[PDB]
Amino acid sequence: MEKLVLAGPKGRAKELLQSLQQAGVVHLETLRPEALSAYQLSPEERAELRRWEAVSAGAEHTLSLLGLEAEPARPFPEGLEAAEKALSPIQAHAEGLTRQKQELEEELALAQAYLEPLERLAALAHGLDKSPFLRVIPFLLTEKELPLVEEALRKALEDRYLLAHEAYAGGVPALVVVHRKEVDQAKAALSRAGVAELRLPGALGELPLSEAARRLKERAEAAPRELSEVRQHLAKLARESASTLQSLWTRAQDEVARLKALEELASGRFGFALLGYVPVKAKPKVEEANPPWVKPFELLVSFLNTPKYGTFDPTPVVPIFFPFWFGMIVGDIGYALLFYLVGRWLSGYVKRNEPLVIDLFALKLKPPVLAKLVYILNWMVFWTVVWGLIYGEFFGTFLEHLGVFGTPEHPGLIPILIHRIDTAKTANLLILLSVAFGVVMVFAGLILRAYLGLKHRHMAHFWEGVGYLGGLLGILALAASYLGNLQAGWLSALMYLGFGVFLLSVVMSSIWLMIPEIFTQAGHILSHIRIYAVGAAGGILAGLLTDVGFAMAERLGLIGVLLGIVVAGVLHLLILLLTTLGHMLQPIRLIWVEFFTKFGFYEENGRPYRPFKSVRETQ
Amino acid sequence: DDFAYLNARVRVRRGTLLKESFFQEALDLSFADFLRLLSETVYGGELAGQGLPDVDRAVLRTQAKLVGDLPRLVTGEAREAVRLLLLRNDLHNLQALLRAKATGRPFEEVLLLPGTLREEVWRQAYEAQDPAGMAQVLAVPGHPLARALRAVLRETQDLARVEALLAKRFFEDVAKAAKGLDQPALRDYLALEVDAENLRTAFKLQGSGLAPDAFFLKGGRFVDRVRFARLMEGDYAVLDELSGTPFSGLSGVRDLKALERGLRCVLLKEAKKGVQDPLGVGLVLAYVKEREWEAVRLRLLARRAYFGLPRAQVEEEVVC
Amino acid sequence: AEEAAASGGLDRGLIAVGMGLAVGLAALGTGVAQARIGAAGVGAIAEDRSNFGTALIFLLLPETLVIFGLLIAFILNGRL
Amino acid sequence: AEEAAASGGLDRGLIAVGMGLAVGLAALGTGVAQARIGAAGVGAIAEDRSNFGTALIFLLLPETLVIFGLLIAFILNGRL
Amino acid sequence: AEEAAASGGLDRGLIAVGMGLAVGLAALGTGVAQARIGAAGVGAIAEDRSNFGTALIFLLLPETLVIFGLLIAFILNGRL
Amino acid sequence: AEEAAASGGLDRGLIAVGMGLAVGLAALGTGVAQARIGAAGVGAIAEDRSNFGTALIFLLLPETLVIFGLLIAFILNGRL
Amino acid sequence: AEEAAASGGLDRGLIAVGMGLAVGLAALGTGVAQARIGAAGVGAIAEDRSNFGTALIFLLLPETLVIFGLLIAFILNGRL
Amino acid sequence: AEEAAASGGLDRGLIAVGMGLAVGLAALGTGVAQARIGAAGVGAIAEDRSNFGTALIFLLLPETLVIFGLLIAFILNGRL
Amino acid sequence: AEEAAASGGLDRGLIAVGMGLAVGLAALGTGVAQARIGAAGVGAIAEDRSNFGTALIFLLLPETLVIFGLLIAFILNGRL
Amino acid sequence: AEEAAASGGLDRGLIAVGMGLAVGLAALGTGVAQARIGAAGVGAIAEDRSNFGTALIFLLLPETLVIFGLLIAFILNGRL
Repeated sequence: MEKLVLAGPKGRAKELLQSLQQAGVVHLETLRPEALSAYQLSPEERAELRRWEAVSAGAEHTLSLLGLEAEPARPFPEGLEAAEKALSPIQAHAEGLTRQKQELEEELALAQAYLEPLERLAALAHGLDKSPFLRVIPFLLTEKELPLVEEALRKALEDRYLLAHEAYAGGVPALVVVHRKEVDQAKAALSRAGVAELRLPGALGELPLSEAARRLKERAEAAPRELSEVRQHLAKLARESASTLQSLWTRAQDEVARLKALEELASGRFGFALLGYVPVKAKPKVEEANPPWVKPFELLVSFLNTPKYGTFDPTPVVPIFFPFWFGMIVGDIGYALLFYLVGRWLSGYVKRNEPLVIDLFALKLKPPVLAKLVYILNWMVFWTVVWGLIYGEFFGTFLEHLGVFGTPEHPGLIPILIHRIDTAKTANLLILLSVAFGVVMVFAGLILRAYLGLKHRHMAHFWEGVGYLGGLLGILALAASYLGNLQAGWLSALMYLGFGVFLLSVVMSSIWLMIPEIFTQAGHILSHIRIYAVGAAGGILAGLLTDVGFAMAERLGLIGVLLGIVVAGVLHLLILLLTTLGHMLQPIRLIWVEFFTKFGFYEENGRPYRPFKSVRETQ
Repeated sequence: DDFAYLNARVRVRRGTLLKESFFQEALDLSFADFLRLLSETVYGGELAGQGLPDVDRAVLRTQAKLVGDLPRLVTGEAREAVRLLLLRNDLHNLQALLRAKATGRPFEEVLLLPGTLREEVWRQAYEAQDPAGMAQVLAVPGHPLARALRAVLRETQDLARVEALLAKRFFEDVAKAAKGLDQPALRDYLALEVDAENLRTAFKLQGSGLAPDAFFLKGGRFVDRVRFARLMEGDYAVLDELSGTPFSGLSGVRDLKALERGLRCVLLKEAKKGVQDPLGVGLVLAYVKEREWEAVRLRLLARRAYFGLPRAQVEEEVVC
Repeated sequence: AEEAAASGGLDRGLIAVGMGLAVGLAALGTGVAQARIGAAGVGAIAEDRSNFGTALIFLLLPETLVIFGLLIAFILNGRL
Repeated sequence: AEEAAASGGLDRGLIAVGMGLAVGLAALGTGVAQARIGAAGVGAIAEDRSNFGTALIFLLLPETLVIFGLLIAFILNGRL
Repeated sequence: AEEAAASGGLDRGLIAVGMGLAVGLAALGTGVAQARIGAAGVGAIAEDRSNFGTALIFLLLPETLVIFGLLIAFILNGRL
Repeated sequence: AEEAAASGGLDRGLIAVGMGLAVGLAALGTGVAQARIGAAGVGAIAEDRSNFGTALIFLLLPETLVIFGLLIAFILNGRL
Repeated sequence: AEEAAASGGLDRGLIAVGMGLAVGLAALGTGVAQARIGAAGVGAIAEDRSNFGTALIFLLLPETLVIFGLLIAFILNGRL
Repeated sequence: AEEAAASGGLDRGLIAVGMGLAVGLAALGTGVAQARIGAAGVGAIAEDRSNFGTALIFLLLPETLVIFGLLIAFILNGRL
Repeated sequence: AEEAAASGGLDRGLIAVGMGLAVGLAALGTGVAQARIGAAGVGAIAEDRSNFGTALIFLLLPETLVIFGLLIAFILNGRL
Repeated sequence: AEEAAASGGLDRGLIAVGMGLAVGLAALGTGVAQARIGAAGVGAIAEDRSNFGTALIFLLLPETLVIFGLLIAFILNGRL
């Protein structure tokens, strides 16, 4: 049989063992870390690992040069010998092509800059730059500097110096021509003004001007043609063999990871460890073992199966999000109506963007792999837009009517004149309807919170978690005495007094050394109420901006207003989007009050495992 | 002005700072394995050659783009506050530059990085042929280190003296400006920098027969003229009375190397607990000490590995 | 007051003065938070794209404050 | 009920100024308080993704003041 | 005020202005105390995860001020 | 009053005076916040010459508040 | 003003309106005074664990500022 | 904007006060917004002579608040 | 219209008060703005000792906002 | 005034508005002062334990101002 080595954590010893036991692997026996010692890699093993890293790196190097890097999930099993022989010709060829290319590009950059001055300068003293009798010194002057330089030279060098200049479109390249042995004096004069000698890089700088000028003119013409070719040969090599490198990269990487695995396990850096045996047949088999609701749930099953604390499933989160999330969309005239269209561009395809190619083949701004992952997300968006179109007629219950309100289904001048969601009675009930769901979520998090300390068997969490839920009851009690006054809520004016005893009476049994801090527990209650209220009311506000964007905001309303309002409407669209996206972050802002405060959830101030925001990114 | 964007830019950068556990790994490695490790880091990202000149250069160039680009990114009241920190790295360039003009030696073999004075200011200064002109070219970025230079240059043209009176006058200039830009975090640190300077001026010039009052400049915390005079006679019993300061750790120590090691570790510590004050200059303060100290340990660990020096000779100097 | 299609009245007018303070102040606080964070978000994406999502989430959060100040204001004036 | 009008009144206008202080001032303190936390939050996620939970809890925390202020304004203005 | 929900006197409107200030301003002060100390707490977690609590105890103290504003408003509008 | 109102007089005028406070304060918070970041932002544009745009978009974000608040005053001051 | 019950004379109203200025301005002052020491105060612990006590005892002193402002307000309000 | 009889009137005053506010307030926000960014940005051209074009496009983004306020102000209080 | 309260009574009174706010605020936002550019500008004259002309013109740019607010108010009350 | 019945005064109500200013501003100011010395005190322990006394003597001084303010308010209003 094949020997196989296993690791896991101490906490899941039994759950890991049961799963492995089932999977294919048989003869599972535990091993403590002292047993794992002395099975650290021999020097030969470390040399294979070093070499596997070179191949990994070496591909990253070749593949980056050649063009773009792409990491596939497709390796190609090969030897040490096979992978290194593959890599050596292409890296060599490509290294060589990129070097030419850099030299070609630097030469162009200098030649493009300095051809016109050197031409001018060479011309001025033509055939007198290679004479010993006369000395030439080139230098650049701006219009501003030219008088100063001339004065300085003239006093220094009398009237037996020659200052000539010729233009080039902007300043003047100037040449001063002086006798041999009058060089020091000539220089000294330039140095006092702050002007210094122009010399180019390499052989050209050192060559007579006439040679330097002829050659620069030649390099500017030649380079762009040769650059084109080198870039072409390099493109072909990527095109044909970018895959070869990518497949070496993946394979090489798998071997590096395997040998690293054995060095870690060997130093007794995994707490629960197993040894077992699999026949050759069993070896694959071990590795082997309404859409809105079902679809995200089947991917979440992978997190059902790995618990980490006294926590329960992270799955209650998704159906709390959905009603509240759909009800941020409530327009029906140029808000939800426009947004319908948006859905199709993410769940179909567009080419009206540049960084985004065709979505149907998985090509977006986001990385090509990430884009294939967020298909599910894009669907979950599509389901949100769809349901929002329905809750846009729910809103139009409170608008449209031919007798209850003073605005028809569609007036014949312009659709929508004045909104009729400005009735006082109508706004309050839609806010109070919304509040009721926030309350349901307060009970559900703290009831699980208690069950958490019961099955994690820390009484200090149980006791604190039970007590805080008493305060909700007081909070609601007190509200009723003010929402109904004494006409209603005189059925909770006496229970409230005792509701207050419950908040503190269980919490004190754990003692606790910050009694004030209970104020902040009451803060969390309050938020679920305010956020659901903001979710309705701020949602409704979204619609009331659309008054002046695709509704009467010109004349008294008339036929012309229909096609006149669209001036302001388009300008209004980007403004509208930004504030309504702000509301859609409320579901997650709500979730995190409870989730990261260990209300039947994994998190509690830090600790591995993602925020649900990132989970839902892909699901 | 303002540190609002700038602090934020640095907070992302504090993510790629080198933690203690890297230098821990690096000591166990040979030079070949060190080089593979180094390349993972951001200093590694400027690397250009396996050998020693190239390691010194990759380190320096990392400091040039991530730390020496900070004064440009702010202006005014922000800029003066950040600038004082940057100024110490500029003084190092200046003292070497002033020395290349004066003793006639090339531009080369000096420290160059951007900070407050750009690369071009140092080239135009180099090429200046009158010390007074050299000085106006330096005065262009604006800073207290000009104003400090300008007064010293009026008294003298002797190299050794300009160096000492510039440094003394410069920390005095720094202190007054810094006190006027407020914040408790900066004030505590400033006090330590001056106290450390005071001790250190006394050590470098030890036993030269000179005045001990010349080694004490205002900004102090617990140190005075008498401790300096005793110290100058060679007595280290003064450091054994020095507690209530974080230099409590210098007690019972009498080696110059252990003493000076001690001051650099203390200054590191103050700055590392200035992240409980990240508002304004506090965070930047912590960020500069850490980039500097980090860069220093990779250079010492690289030297230690290349020449096969003894481990304990460097294991102690790469931790505080 | 009212906000059905008009809000005319000397009495209502008094309510209008009262509410605009609350909008004012709530909007003022939003301005300091949203801008500072937005700049902070542009630095995060520029160094590391592994924090591009955090930068975006932070931007949205100060938007709730300005809407709160509008909603109270609407409420006292005839509701939504 | 709690905080509503439909007709306005001279009495209401003075009531409107008073309720307006609470939401307006609280949100100004929420905005600044968040803003500073928000700057520091760039740093929390950046050092480690094992303090990233902590940064989220800090950000939620200055909201309590504004929520509290909505509540005082509704209560005072809807108790008999 | 103690009596205000949909109508009330001119007089009642005036107590509502004055008392309104006291709470609103506490929220304001809480937020300024929170801004500085909160921002400092983000440094502490970043360095060491385990001493999130120290930051929290120092922070718990300005909450007391918001609660103090509430009580001034409560007593002066009308005693319980 | 406005060209989309047809109610003027003393009555519209109190509302216009009073509601005017809100936009002015929304502009103040927006103002102070846009300016600080924008200055630091010059360095951003300076660095990113191909991603210069990012800096431009972050500036636009505080403006969103001022303009949104004008539109709210427009509804309130004329809806016919 | 009145302590128990809401104000019912214009004079009682006017006093309430003035007295508010003292508890508001104080309330704000307790807030600012806490923040500089409070933010540092974490630092106290950090530097020296033993002298965590020294930071707290300073923070406590601004709490005094609000109670002194309340006492004047509590007495003065009841009668004209 | 204009003064006349047909861009003038008593009727026009009620419009004029509201619309006048719109330029003032837009002006307020613009001055502070524009100042820091413009202070730093002119400075850049002084230092680096390749940022001048960038500085000019950048400068107009805070100018946008006054230009916006101005369009509202002008049209509504135009002729008729 | 003009600023009066006896050449149009109560209707007029509102215009006069509201218009004063546009000018007053125009003046505040400009005033502070001038300071920022002035402060930065010092650097520019020290750095480039012949680019005196650049500092003076940058400074001029906030003055534009007071000439804008102060005239608008003036034209409108100039009708009568 | 008293909370009990034994005061009345038309004059006194006006005195309450004016006096609310003096207490409130003195507590604001005393607090801001207090904080600087308290942050400074953090430094004082850090520098030297023995001269905790120095922090103490300076720190007494802003207290005098609020205390003085409380007595002034009682004399002007509440003496009877």
